[PDB]
Amino acid sequence: TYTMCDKTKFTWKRAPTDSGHDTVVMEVTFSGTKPCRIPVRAVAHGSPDVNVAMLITPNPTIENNGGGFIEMQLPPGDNIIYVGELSHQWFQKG
Amino acid sequence: EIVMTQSPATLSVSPGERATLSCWASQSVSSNLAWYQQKPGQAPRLLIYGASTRATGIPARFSASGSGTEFTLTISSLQSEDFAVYYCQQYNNWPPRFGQGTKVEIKRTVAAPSVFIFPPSDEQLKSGTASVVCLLNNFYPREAKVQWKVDNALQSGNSQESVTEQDSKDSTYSLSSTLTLSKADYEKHKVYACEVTHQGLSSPVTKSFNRGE
Amino acid sequence: QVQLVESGGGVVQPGRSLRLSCAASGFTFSNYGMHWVRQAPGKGLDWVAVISYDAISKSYADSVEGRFTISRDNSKNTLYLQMNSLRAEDSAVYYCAKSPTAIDPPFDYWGQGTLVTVSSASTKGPSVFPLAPSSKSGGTAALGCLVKDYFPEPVTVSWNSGALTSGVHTFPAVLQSSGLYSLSSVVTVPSSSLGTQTYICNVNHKPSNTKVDKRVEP
Ligand code: NA
Ligand code: NA
Repeated sequence: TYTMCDKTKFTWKRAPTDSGHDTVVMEVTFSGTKPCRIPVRAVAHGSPDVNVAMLITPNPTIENNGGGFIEMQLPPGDNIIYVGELSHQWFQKG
Repeated sequence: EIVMTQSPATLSVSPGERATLSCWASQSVSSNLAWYQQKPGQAPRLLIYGASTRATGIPARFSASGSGTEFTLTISSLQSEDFAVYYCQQYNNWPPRFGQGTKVEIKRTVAAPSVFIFPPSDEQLKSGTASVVCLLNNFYPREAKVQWKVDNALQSGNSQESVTEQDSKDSTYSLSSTLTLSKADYEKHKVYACEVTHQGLSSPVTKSFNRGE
Repeated sequence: QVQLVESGGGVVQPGRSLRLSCAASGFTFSNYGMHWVRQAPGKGLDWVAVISYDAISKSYADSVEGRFTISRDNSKNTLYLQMNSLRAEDSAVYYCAKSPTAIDPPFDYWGQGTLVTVSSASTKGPSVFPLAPSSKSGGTAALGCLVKDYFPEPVTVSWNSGALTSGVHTFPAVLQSSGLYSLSSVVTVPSSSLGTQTYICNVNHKPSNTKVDKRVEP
């Protein structure tokens, strides 16, 4: 029911980091029109067509006042997390 | 939804002076506030986005500021092309919402209208209807009152009015008003008069004609 | 470079349907959100709908939700607005508006707009009558043309085929109780010119294919 957040208006509030409990966590700041559903994905390097972000937060959103937290699992190897156009490389251990 | 209010509704300033326009949001819209200019008969144009950033090709005499619930647009040294309608728009929250606009008009001295009256043409009269046209030419300010009298009786409900945009050359307005009678009713009366009240007239001005004469 | 051309406007009867389109050129259409904004005659700007660059996201103003559908063809660089169940209060100039980003406002470029008139009235060309100059209209005489009982808007007027522009006032039309419009157009000229120069108003009503030139004589 929400539109997708404008993919040009994200920056990192807390960059991708290890959560302890075998997941990857991150926070984003969004400066555009709210509320909206956060477009999030990830790819294995050299495999741009296949999303590999397995979302633990399955419907991340920016609300009128809050939102921005994303948790995912990723496969081992060199990955890139995208939140809209915002990216961050994430190497995942086996 | 967010209610956007602009103040004042109309602003009269002389050329070269500064115009300050206000925009109010019913709740905070951070800095996601835009300003648009719209000239008569044209599409709007983006002036300001992000509350204070000038859009491309916008000259430097336009500046804006604000965040949260109060925003102002300032035009320094008004040039004749700057006179137009200005709208704010919040785009912090769906649905994006325009304010109702602020008309910026050229302020000048008081100018009384020139009044002209036009009887119905003979071509219209053979069609069964009769329109009498009153013209108020080149007056300021915009407020003017026109009363129709037929054989000295004040008319009501049979006339419509229209006002031009401010003249770019002399900053005046003009007004046309049409009185419409059936041909039969038109031929039952003699004196058709247009009575004009306006701030530059010491007392109301009547222009009239006698049907046939 | 950037251009947005709307089309599809016109008269439509209440309860029926209209599709507007907007053809884009001069920019990579498929990278940007597109919006529809509307403006009723003499009123303020009124946001209608948005569609994201990739058509995945749409949102509508409440006054049109469930009746309008926005869509886009990115291989044809075209934006559409499908309008169902039209009401008189939907009558407006409709603008397509480009976003500088993927979906959000503001609106960095605007089309010229297309006029939607929701009405039962039949198209009709105006009758053009002369507003003759007289003494009742010092060195100045007023004359003009009365452009009466036409539908729909717009009509254009010129004087002497565009050669007489100074001192000309063409007023906004008034909508009469009949559902037809009337407008007048006037010129002030030196009163000594009446006896030498011809004054002829040119009235063009594209909707009904009417073209009229009335000579206005004293
Ligand atoms: Na957004
Ligand atoms: Na709006």
